[PDB]
Parts: sequence; structure tokens; C-alpha cells
Amino acid sequence: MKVRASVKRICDKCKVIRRHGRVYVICENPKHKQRQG
Amino acid sequence: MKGILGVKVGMTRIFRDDRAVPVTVILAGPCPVVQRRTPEKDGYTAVQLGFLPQNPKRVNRPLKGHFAKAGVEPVRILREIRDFNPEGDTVTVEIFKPGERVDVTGTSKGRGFAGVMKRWNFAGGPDSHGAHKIHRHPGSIGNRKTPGRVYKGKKMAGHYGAERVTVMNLEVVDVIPEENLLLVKGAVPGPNGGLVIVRETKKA
Amino acid sequence: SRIGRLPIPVPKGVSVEVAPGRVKVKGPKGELEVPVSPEMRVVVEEGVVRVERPSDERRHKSLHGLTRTLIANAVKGVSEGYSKELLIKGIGYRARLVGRALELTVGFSHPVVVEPPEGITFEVPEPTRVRVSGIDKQKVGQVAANIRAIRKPSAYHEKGIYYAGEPVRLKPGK
Amino acid sequence: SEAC
Amino acid sequence: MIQPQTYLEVADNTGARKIMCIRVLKGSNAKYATVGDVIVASVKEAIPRGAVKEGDVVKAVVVRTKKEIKRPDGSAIRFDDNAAVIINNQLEPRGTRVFGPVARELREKGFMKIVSLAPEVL
RNA sequence: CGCUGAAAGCAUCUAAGCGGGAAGCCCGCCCCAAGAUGAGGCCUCCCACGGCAGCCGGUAAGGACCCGGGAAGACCA
RNA sequence: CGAUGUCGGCUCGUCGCAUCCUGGGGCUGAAGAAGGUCCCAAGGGUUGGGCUGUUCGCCCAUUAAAGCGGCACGCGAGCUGGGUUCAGAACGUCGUGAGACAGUUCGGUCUCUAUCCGCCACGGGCGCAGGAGGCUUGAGGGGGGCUCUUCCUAGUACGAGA
RNA sequence: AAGUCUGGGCUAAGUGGUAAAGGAUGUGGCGCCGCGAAGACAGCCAGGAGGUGGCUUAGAAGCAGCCAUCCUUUAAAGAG
Ligand SMILES: [Mg+2]
Ligand SMILES: [Mg+2]
Ligand SMILES: [Mg+2]
Ligand SMILES: [Mg+2]
Ligand SMILES: [Mg+2]
Ligand SMILES: [Mg+2]
Ligand SMILES: [Mg+2]
Ligand SMILES: [Mg+2]
Ligand SMILES: [Mg+2]
Ligand SMILES: [Mg+2]
Ligand SMILES: [Mg+2]
Ligand SMILES: [Mg+2]
Ligand SMILES: [Mg+2]
Ligand SMILES: [Mg+2]
Ligand SMILES: [Mg+2]
Ligand SMILES: [Mg+2]
Ligand SMILES: [Mg+2]
Ligand SMILES: [Mg+2]
Ligand SMILES: [Mg+2]
Ligand SMILES: [Mg+2]
Ligand SMILES: [Mg+2]
Ligand SMILES: [Mg+2]
Ligand SMILES: [Mg+2]
Ligand SMILES: [Mg+2]
Ligand SMILES: [Mg+2]
Ligand SMILES: [Mg+2]
Ligand SMILES: [Mg+2]
Ligand SMILES: [Mg+2]
Ligand SMILES: [Mg+2]
Ligand SMILES: [Mg+2]
Ligand SMILES: [Mg+2]
Ligand SMILES: [Mg+2]
Ligand SMILES: [Mg+2]
Ligand SMILES: [Mg+2]
Ligand SMILES: [Mg+2]
Ligand SMILES: [Mg+2]
Ligand SMILES: [Mg+2]
Ligand SMILES: [Mg+2]
Ligand SMILES: [Mg+2]
Ligand SMILES: [Mg+2]
Ligand SMILES: [Mg+2]
Ligand SMILES: [Mg+2]
Ligand SMILES: [Mg+2]
Ligand SMILES: [Mg+2]
Ligand SMILES: [Mg+2]
Ligand SMILES: [Mg+2]
Ligand SMILES: [Mg+2]
Ligand SMILES: [Mg+2]
Ligand SMILES: [Mg+2]
Ligand SMILES: [Mg+2]
Ligand SMILES: [Mg+2]
Ligand SMILES: [Mg+2]
Ligand SMILES: [Mg+2]
Ligand SMILES: [Mg+2]
Ligand SMILES: [Mg+2]
Ligand SMILES: [Mg+2]
Ligand SMILES: [Mg+2]
Ligand SMILES: [Mg+2]
Ligand SMILES: [Mg+2]
Ligand SMILES: [Mg+2]
Ligand SMILES: [Mg+2]
Ligand SMILES: [Mg+2]
Ligand SMILES: [Mg+2]
Ligand SMILES: [Mg+2]
Ligand SMILES: [Mg+2]
Ligand SMILES: [Mg+2]
Ligand SMILES: [Mg+2]
Ligand SMILES: [Mg+2]
Ligand SMILES: [Mg+2]
Ligand SMILES: [Mg+2]
Ligand SMILES: [Mg+2]
Ligand SMILES: [Mg+2]
Ligand SMILES: [Mg+2]
Ligand SMILES: [Mg+2]
Ligand SMILES: [Mg+2]
Ligand SMILES: [Mg+2]
Ligand SMILES: [Mg+2]
Ligand SMILES: [Mg+2]
Ligand SMILES: [Mg+2]
Ligand SMILES: [Mg+2]
Ligand SMILES: [Mg+2]
Ligand SMILES: [Mg+2]
Ligand SMILES: [Mg+2]
Ligand SMILES: [Mg+2]
Ligand SMILES: [Mg+2]
Ligand SMILES: [Mg+2]
Ligand SMILES: [Mg+2]
Ligand SMILES: [Mg+2]
Ligand SMILES: [Mg+2]
Ligand SMILES: [Mg+2]
Ligand SMILES: [Mg+2]
Ligand SMILES: [Mg+2]
Ligand SMILES: [Mg+2]
Ligand SMILES: [Mg+2]
Ligand SMILES: [Mg+2]
Ligand SMILES: [Mg+2]
Ligand SMILES: [Mg+2]
Ligand SMILES: [Mg+2]
Ligand SMILES: [Mg+2]
Ligand SMILES: [Mg+2]
Ligand SMILES: [Mg+2]
Ligand SMILES: [Mg+2]
Ligand SMILES: [Mg+2]
Ligand SMILES: [Mg+2]
Ligand SMILES: [Mg+2]
Ligand SMILES: [Mg+2]
Ligand SMILES: [Mg+2]
Ligand SMILES: [Mg+2]
Ligand SMILES: [Mg+2]
Ligand SMILES: [Mg+2]
Ligand SMILES: [Mg+2]
Ligand SMILES: [Mg+2]
Ligand SMILES: [Mg+2]
Ligand SMILES: [Mg+2]
Ligand SMILES: [Mg+2]
Ligand SMILES: [Mg+2]
Ligand SMILES: [Mg+2]
Ligand SMILES: [Mg+2]
Ligand SMILES: [Mg+2]
Ligand SMILES: [Mg+2]
Ligand SMILES: [Mg+2]
Ligand SMILES: [Mg+2]
Ligand SMILES: [Mg+2]
Ligand SMILES: [Mg+2]
Ligand SMILES: [Mg+2]
Ligand SMILES: [Mg+2]
Ligand SMILES: [Mg+2]
Ligand SMILES: [Mg+2]
Ligand SMILES: [Mg+2]
Ligand SMILES: [Mg+2]
Ligand SMILES: [Zn+2]
Repeated sequence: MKVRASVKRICDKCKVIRRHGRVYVICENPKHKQRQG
Repeated sequence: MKGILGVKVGMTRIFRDDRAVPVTVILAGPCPVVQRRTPEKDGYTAVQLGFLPQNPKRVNRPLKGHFAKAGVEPVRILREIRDFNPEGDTVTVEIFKPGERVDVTGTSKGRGFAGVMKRWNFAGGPDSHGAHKIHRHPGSIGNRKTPGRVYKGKKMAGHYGAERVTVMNLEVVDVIPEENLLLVKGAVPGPNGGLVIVRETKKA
Repeated sequence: SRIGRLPIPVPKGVSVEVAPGRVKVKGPKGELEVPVSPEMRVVVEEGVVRVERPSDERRHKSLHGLTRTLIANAVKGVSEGYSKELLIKGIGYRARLVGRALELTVGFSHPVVVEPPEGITFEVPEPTRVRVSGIDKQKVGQVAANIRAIRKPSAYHEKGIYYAGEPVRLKPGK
Repeated sequence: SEAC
Repeated sequence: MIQPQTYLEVADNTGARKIMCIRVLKGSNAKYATVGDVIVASVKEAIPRGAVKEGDVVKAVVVRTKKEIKRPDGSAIRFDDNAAVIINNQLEPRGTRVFGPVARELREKGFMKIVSLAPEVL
């Protein structure tokens, strides 16, 4: 998991979701997992 | 959960399997039951125990009435063991077997007014190199204008010992029913002749 | 484009009753009960169940689709049933039943014995395949997930507990 | 004080 | 009861005659070493042309202590000096002989070679 | 990290619901504690005494005073 | 400025968390072991020594780790007095000189009695609707909270081997 | 002290009750293109071929470097 203030899609299989008040990026590539903060 | 009221006798070491075993000898029972605390009546579960017979010409009328509802002799001491409803009306050392672990509660020895070095293992001041009448002193007790005061529970000088102390998980080395004796490996709070309370252990 | 407007086929003979914020699904393999939002409407027709949403606000549209699938999953559960299969993989890895409990031999210093909850039946055809069987779809999936978790697929080798149909993806080592 |  | 600054005699033929403990290799902060414990030490006096020289930082295991060590049978034993045997990082003696009695505690602690070279185990 | 699952026919640990998860948080252990004035509860003892929620004297169950002491203690307790 | 004592040390703590170790995690250019990076986490822990007044820093031997900052650079009505910071003396330097120097060097008076708040302990008083002797419930507080090595599993999983 | 006063609307963050670049399928309201029953977008059922690959390189022949990424039977097929 990367943690930063600019969460962005990285590849076309990246998916921007929002759960429990936080913005996430989930994806088939584990390097692409993101959480804002 | 089970327990009994005792007298601390003294210390010795016996031999068990070519090892020296330090022990404290305790004259536990016999403790007759004097009253039973029930959830219907008092709100909890306990036994009030008696210990040591007393001169009936030394026990006033309020106490005599209490002993009469249970039909027992006058006893010197009355203590409760909580969450214990023994079957009989008398509790003796044979509720313990050798190998069981017990907790023991007594009143530690009283040091009177104790300095911070004896009370809290403080380091004092140096004994030379200029040290000026602070050899056993606590040092600083605070900061400056912030907070401008001294914390509650600050470790300082004052009375020490003669306080309730429980030591926990002592091995019962032997039981001698014929003498109401209970042997216990290690050290027990208080002085010889002090009252102690022996309970089955709570460490699992 | 709409889950919650898709009518729900009900097989013969499955019972469906409506209750305040509840529906009860009685079928051949037992009975479930699906708790539903009071904001939705469950209506019974001829061998058909439907769910109607009161407005087009986003909370009603989100409960609407949810609610339809909840009813449908329960009605399939009491008739056809649900199951999930697990393939164990490894040179020393196997498993067996012990009574109703499930004992795993999967590379630890000990075995792992899994007990089935109420509604879950275990079954081991071959020492390398395990099947979880019951009427509750979500429960069958939780039990299967737990079993898998005890020894997950390896990143580098093809040993561990795999879902049936789960791909084997691995990365190199040197 | 010797504030120098 | 050996601590840093403590001097120890050398109960072997390594060449060292006196060593000064500099560390108690037993944890983060053991105050004292006893029989069967290993120290780090500096060689303060040697005989010429020995396997060790003055100024060597070596390892050794304490084999005798003047503070008396107690025992589970209720007995105790006490020697006149504080003595150790120089070891390598495999706890094996780096000399070929062991002078004077050593305590039986060394056996339990796995220093069997020193124990057998010892002329008396007490 | 999940199960089930829409809004969004797919997907989604979440929007409805349900799991797993820290030497940390709550309780559990040891000690103080009803001046907890919200001053708690149980057992037992004494009791309607004499003179114009008050009053002043003699008593009750009990307590204190004094004294012999105490691994209790500065005095007090 | 009718005075808010000024470095460092010692003693005694307490707090923050941007975490040094220990616990839980995700990613890895993660085979295993061991690391790197980021997230959660402040309960506890975070050693002994050589040099210098030193803070800091380097070095020795360890360690699970040898964290960083705040509290009047925490704490001199608690201690020290090495430094700094009067009066003596000297060196280099500057000044014709008297003298001067966060330049150096050796030396140099640190005040028995706590009134109020606060803190550690211990009593006296009255209260708790009758007065008593016992035995208790626990609202609410406080204490505690660390961690390593070896062995078995098994020289197995993993790895060409180590 | 004086309205749990009246009406329309928004917010779900206790935001309100102290902060910026910048990041986001949070939410409500507008606008403008594109594509669509010449059946779209999603999913699914399908076919997904071949001359056959060349400097490359003991092979990179869709699936290591390159060279342009040439043709095709075709409803379409990328020498990927
Ligand atoms: Mg970026
Ligand atoms: Mg995805
Ligand atoms: Mg004695
Ligand atoms: Mg015996
Ligand atoms: Mg007592
Ligand atoms: Mg005492
Ligand atoms: Mg004592
Ligand atoms: Mg005393
Ligand atoms: Mg003192
Ligand atoms: Mg002490
Ligand atoms: Mg003490
Ligand atoms: Mg002491
Ligand atoms: Mg000291
Ligand atoms: Mg000291
Ligand atoms: Mg001292
Ligand atoms: Mg002195
Ligand atoms: Mg002085
Ligand atoms: Mg002085
Ligand atoms: Mg003084
Ligand atoms: Mg003195
Ligand atoms: Mg001040
Ligand atoms: Mg100050
Ligand atoms: Mg203040
Ligand atoms: Mg006392
Ligand atoms: Mg204590
Ligand atoms: Mg034990
Ligand atoms: Mg006692
Ligand atoms: Mg007594
Ligand atoms: Mg799970
Ligand atoms: Mg010799
Ligand atoms: Mg010798
Ligand atoms: Mg030599
Ligand atoms: Mg020399
Ligand atoms: Mg030399
Ligand atoms: Mg040797
Ligand atoms: Mg021998
Ligand atoms: Mg998934
Ligand atoms: Mg799912
Ligand atoms: Mg779906
Ligand atoms: Mg929810
Ligand atoms: Mg949960
Ligand atoms: Mg839990
Ligand atoms: Mg623990
Ligand atoms: Mg108490
Ligand atoms: Mg009271
Ligand atoms: Mg009480
Ligand atoms: Mg009142
Ligand atoms: Mg009141
Ligand atoms: Mg009241
Ligand atoms: Mg109150
Ligand atoms: Mg009361
Ligand atoms: Mg007294
Ligand atoms: Mg006296
Ligand atoms: Mg007096
Ligand atoms: Mg006195
Ligand atoms: Mg008096
Ligand atoms: Mg001033
Ligand atoms: Mg003045
Ligand atoms: Mg003034
Ligand atoms: Mg001043
Ligand atoms: Mg003044
Ligand atoms: Mg002043
Ligand atoms: Mg000191
Ligand atoms: Mg601090
Ligand atoms: Mg943090
Ligand atoms: Mg960790
Ligand atoms: Mg960690
Ligand atoms: Mg590797
Ligand atoms: Mg690893
Ligand atoms: Mg990591
Ligand atoms: Mg992270
Ligand atoms: Mg911490
Ligand atoms: Mg800390
Ligand atoms: Mg020296
Ligand atoms: Mg020093
Ligand atoms: Mg230094
Ligand atoms: Mg400083
Ligand atoms: Mg420096
Ligand atoms: Mg480590
Ligand atoms: Mg290290
Ligand atoms: Mg250090
Ligand atoms: Mg600091
Ligand atoms: Mg600090
Ligand atoms: Mg400040
Ligand atoms: Mg400053
Ligand atoms: Mg400054
Ligand atoms: Mg200071
Ligand atoms: Mg200061
Ligand atoms: Mg001073
Ligand atoms: Mg100072
Ligand atoms: Mg001060
Ligand atoms: Mg002052
Ligand atoms: Mg002061
Ligand atoms: Mg002051
Ligand atoms: Mg002081
Ligand atoms: Mg000076
Ligand atoms: Mg200097
Ligand atoms: Mg000159
Ligand atoms: Mg001039
Ligand atoms: Mg000139
Ligand atoms: Mg001149
Ligand atoms: Mg000068
Ligand atoms: Mg200066
Ligand atoms: Mg000057
Ligand atoms: Mg200079
Ligand atoms: Mg100078
Ligand atoms: Mg000079
Ligand atoms: Mg000077
Ligand atoms: Mg002098
Ligand atoms: Mg001086
Ligand atoms: Mg004086
Ligand atoms: Mg005063
Ligand atoms: Mg004073
Ligand atoms: Mg004041
Ligand atoms: Mg006061
Ligand atoms: Mg009082
Ligand atoms: Mg009362
Ligand atoms: Mg009363
Ligand atoms: Mg009473
Ligand atoms: Mg009650
Ligand atoms: Mg109590
Ligand atoms: Mg409490
Ligand atoms: Mg209070
Ligand atoms: Mg802990
Ligand atoms: Mg092995
Ligand atoms: Mg095995
Ligand atoms: Mg209103
Ligand atoms: Mg928020
Ligand atoms: Mg707020
Ligand atoms: Mg806010
Ligand atoms: Zn991606």
C-alpha cells in the first residue's frame, strides 16, 4: 500500500473506490494499491 | 475458590528429592463457619470464618448474639472468604493437598516514617565531591512555573509497611492434618504471630 | 441495467411470506429469512416475487437492487442449495474428515481441525478436494474463506489451499 | 546572580 | 561476582597470567558474572611467547570465584581466587591444560572439555 | 484482510447486513476506597427513663479516661 | 534592570510522537533466512565504559534497542561549581601609555528555621435521624504492563549450494 | 432575558466548532459534445485465422533487441 495525498489511477485496470470515508485505488497490480492520507 | 485463616509460625527448609526447600509454616485451621453471605440476603457469595478461641468473659453482648445464631464458641477473629460455600460447618487444612498453589495475604512489617531511599529505592546524593547535606535527599520534586506544582502520587517520604500485601502462587509443600499445619514454599508477608489468609491460587 | 426490477422466479414448491422488514423463504432443504428495508415493497405473485422501490433517490435505488438479490439467493438456497469446492495443492498436503469435523494436513507442525457451524456440511471426496455445503450463500462463503485462509496460495509455488477455478499466478525466484 |  | 574492572587469574596454559573483565556477556546489562558465565576481558599480564599477549581482547569462562556460589542441595562452595579459562567463539579451551579445581556448574553450562582437563571437579 | 452486496446487468470489504484482526483500549490481577454529603448493605446488642426535631439530669448497649506492653509508632493513631 | 540566578552535570520525574526496540500490517527489484520502504501503535523498554567543563560528537565492549524533542535550553529557597562571570598573576596579540581581548593559562565567599498554594504521610472535629459492636458492597481511583537465548517440531518447507 | 417561531432549499462531515497547493464514482443542481433501437454501454455465447514473421538471435517464430510494424481468405483477426 502506498499512502499519499495525490491518489491517482496508474493503469487501465486501476479502480478508484471510496470506503469508510477514505478514498482508495484498488487494482490487479499489487504495487498500485493506494490509500489517501 | 476456597480459603482459610492462618497464623504465621516461622521459616525452615526441608529436603525433597535431594533439594533444599525453604518453607513458611502456617497454622491454618480450624475455622468454623459463623455466617453465610447469600445473594438473597447480602448480594454476594462468601463465608465468614472464625479463628482462635476467645475468653467468653472478653466478648461483649453484640458479639455474643452473633455467635449464638451459629452456635459456636467465641473466636478471636472474624474474616470473610469470598465466593466460597463449603459443605460442612468447619474448614481445616485438608482443603489443600500438597502440590496445589496458594495465595497468602498478611500485614507486612512496618518501617514507620520511611525515607525515600528505603521507601522507593531512590539513589540519594553523592557522599563526597562537594555534596552538601543532601546525601539521602530526593533531589528535585518538579519543574518551574509550568505546571508550577507537584504531581499527585509523587514518590516522597512517609509511612511504609504495615500494609496489606498478598503474595501469589505459592506451592503447598506439605499438609499435616494432625497439627493444623500448612507448609508453603517461600516467603509470606508479616511477622511470626501475624494473621494470614490462605486462598487457592488465581494464576492459571 | 436493473437488478431490482428483474422478477424473481420461485420454483414449486417454495413458500414465500412477507413480514414487516422481513421475508421468510421455506423450501425443500430448509428455511432462511431475509431482512429487508421497510422502504422497499415485497409483493407475491404467481410463482414470482418482485420488489418495488418508492422513489428514485439514490438510497432507494441502492436498496432496491440489493433487496432483489437477497430474496433470490435465499430462494435458490432452500431449493437447489449452495456449495464451494477447494483444491489442496502441495507434495505433502492432504486432508480428511474426522466425524463431521474437517482435519487439514498442510505443512505445519500440527494438523488443523475445522468444525462445521450449524447449516454447514463438510465433505472430502479425495484427500485433495473439499466441499462446503449449505443453504445460506453468505455463510457457505465465509466458511470456505476461513478454510482457505489457513494456508493461502503461495506467491512462488503451487502449494496451499485454492478456490476451485482460482488461477495459479506465480512470480520467479532467482 | 552574577549576570554578566 | 565478577564485573567490569575485576581482575581474574588464568587457570590454563594459554600464556595469559591476569585478565581484566570488560564485559559480562549475559544479556543487555548483567551486573555480575559467576561460574559458567563468559566475559570479555583485556589481557593485563602475559608470559612471553604465549598464544595470547598483553593488550589482547579475548573471551574466557569463569571457573572459580571468591564469592561463594550456592546450590539446590543447600550447600555452597568458595575458592580463594577468581579464575577463568580462555575460550574461542565455540566455548572450547584455547589452551591444552587446565590448572586448579573448577566448579561442577561448568558441566551443566556445556564446558565439558575444560571439565575433563580439570584435575579436580568440586 | 475478508463474506455476502447494490447504486452502476460487470466490478466493488459498504451504501443494508456479517466476519477476522495489535506488546495498544475495556475488563480480568494486586492495593486504596461510602466525606460515593448520591455519606450504601448484612449480622448482632440496648430501648419506650425522670423534670417548663427543643430542654436538662440519672442510666442503657456500649465507649473513653488511667495503667502493663507491642516486629504498631515522631506526638496522635 | 526598588534583580524573572545564567552553561553543563547529579537527583527526580512527567509529557508529545515525526517510533530506536518489542507487538500488528500492506508493497517489495519479498525463494528461504535476513533486509529496504510505508501504514497502525506511546504499554513497557531504550546498558557499561575511554576523551573533553562540555552539550554534541568520536572511540571500546556489549545489546531486542542503544530513539528524537517539550516541560523557564524541566529541575541552584534540591545538591554541585568543572565552565562561564569582578577583584591576583602570566603568555600571544593590540595600544606611546593607562589598559584591552565569547583568545588561552593557574587561583578564586553559592544565604541553619517554609506563612499561603501544591505534594508525601498522620491525626482532631462534626456529619451520615435512635444510639451502639462487629462483618462487608465497590462508585471511583492507583500499581503493574519489558524482553532475550537455547531445544523440539526439522536439518524438514524453501534453495544449485551456502 | 426573549421563538424548541413561519416558509423554500442544502449538509451527514458533529462539517458547523480555525489552514494551502493538490487528489477523489461524496452529494445536490445546471450546461455541452459522442454513441445508441442504421439496437448502443456492461456481461455473456462466440469466431479469434493466416503467407509465418524478417536485421535480432544456438530459437525471440504475437508473446528478448528491432527495420518498416508488408500483405492478405475476410463479418473480423493485431505478421499482436
Ligand atoms: Mg505522484
Ligand atoms: Mg479490481
Ligand atoms: Mg527467627
Ligand atoms: Mg515431601
Ligand atoms: Mg489481616
Ligand atoms: Mg505489621
Ligand atoms: Mg521486611
Ligand atoms: Mg517501626
Ligand atoms: Mg532517603
Ligand atoms: Mg523499597
Ligand atoms: Mg521498599
Ligand atoms: Mg535502598
Ligand atoms: Mg547513586
Ligand atoms: Mg548516582
Ligand atoms: Mg549512595
Ligand atoms: Mg557523608
Ligand atoms: Mg560548598
Ligand atoms: Mg557548603
Ligand atoms: Mg544543604
Ligand atoms: Mg556532608
Ligand atoms: Mg521559579
Ligand atoms: Mg530554575
Ligand atoms: Mg499551574
Ligand atoms: Mg500505619
Ligand atoms: Mg505491596
Ligand atoms: Mg512457576
Ligand atoms: Mg501478617
Ligand atoms: Mg493480631
Ligand atoms: Mg477470513
Ligand atoms: Mg597460571
Ligand atoms: Mg592456577
Ligand atoms: Mg607472548
Ligand atoms: Mg603492556
Ligand atoms: Mg604494549
Ligand atoms: Mg584457555
Ligand atoms: Mg575429569
Ligand atoms: Mg476479492
Ligand atoms: Mg464479493
Ligand atoms: Mg454485482
Ligand atoms: Mg454498513
Ligand atoms: Mg468485525
Ligand atoms: Mg474480536
Ligand atoms: Mg506479554
Ligand atoms: Mg478494603
Ligand atoms: Mg458510611
Ligand atoms: Mg468500606
Ligand atoms: Mg447534603
Ligand atoms: Mg445529603
Ligand atoms: Mg442523604
Ligand atoms: Mg458527585
Ligand atoms: Mg452505614
Ligand atoms: Mg501512640
Ligand atoms: Mg509508647
Ligand atoms: Mg503527647
Ligand atoms: Mg508515644
Ligand atoms: Mg493522652
Ligand atoms: Mg533585569
Ligand atoms: Mg523589593
Ligand atoms: Mg520587588
Ligand atoms: Mg536576577
Ligand atoms: Mg530583590
Ligand atoms: Mg525575588
Ligand atoms: Mg553522579
Ligand atoms: Mg524528558
Ligand atoms: Mg504515527
Ligand atoms: Mg513488526
Ligand atoms: Mg515493529
Ligand atoms: Mg533470497
Ligand atoms: Mg523473510
Ligand atoms: Mg515490512
Ligand atoms: Mg503503507
Ligand atoms: Mg511506547
Ligand atoms: Mg518513550
Ligand atoms: Mg583512567
Ligand atoms: Mg567522562
Ligand atoms: Mg562527552
Ligand atoms: Mg545544552
Ligand atoms: Mg565537541
Ligand atoms: Mg534484530
Ligand atoms: Mg544494532
Ligand atoms: Mg553511552
Ligand atoms: Mg529533550
Ligand atoms: Mg528525551
Ligand atoms: Mg516552550
Ligand atoms: Mg532555546
Ligand atoms: Mg540558549
Ligand atoms: Mg537548566
Ligand atoms: Mg536549572
Ligand atoms: Mg546554589
Ligand atoms: Mg545548575
Ligand atoms: Mg528553583
Ligand atoms: Mg529559589
Ligand atoms: Mg526550590
Ligand atoms: Mg524559587
Ligand atoms: Mg532535595
Ligand atoms: Mg571556577
Ligand atoms: Mg575552556
Ligand atoms: Mg608579547
Ligand atoms: Mg594610541
Ligand atoms: Mg600602532
Ligand atoms: Mg608595544
Ligand atoms: Mg579575559
Ligand atoms: Mg568570554
Ligand atoms: Mg570578556
Ligand atoms: Mg576562538
Ligand atoms: Mg580562560
Ligand atoms: Mg596561557
Ligand atoms: Mg580561569
Ligand atoms: Mg589552591
Ligand atoms: Mg572553586
Ligand atoms: Mg548553615
Ligand atoms: Mg506551612
Ligand atoms: Mg528545608
Ligand atoms: Mg497562595
Ligand atoms: Mg496546607
Ligand atoms: Mg477523620
Ligand atoms: Mg448511615
Ligand atoms: Mg447510625
Ligand atoms: Mg460499627
Ligand atoms: Mg448493594
Ligand atoms: Mg471490599
Ligand atoms: Mg472500579
Ligand atoms: Mg471523588
Ligand atoms: Mg504489556
Ligand atoms: Mg533438525
Ligand atoms: Mg514437517
Ligand atoms: Mg421547528
Ligand atoms: Mg470526517
Ligand atoms: Mg464539532
Ligand atoms: Mg472539525
Ligand atoms: Zn493498476
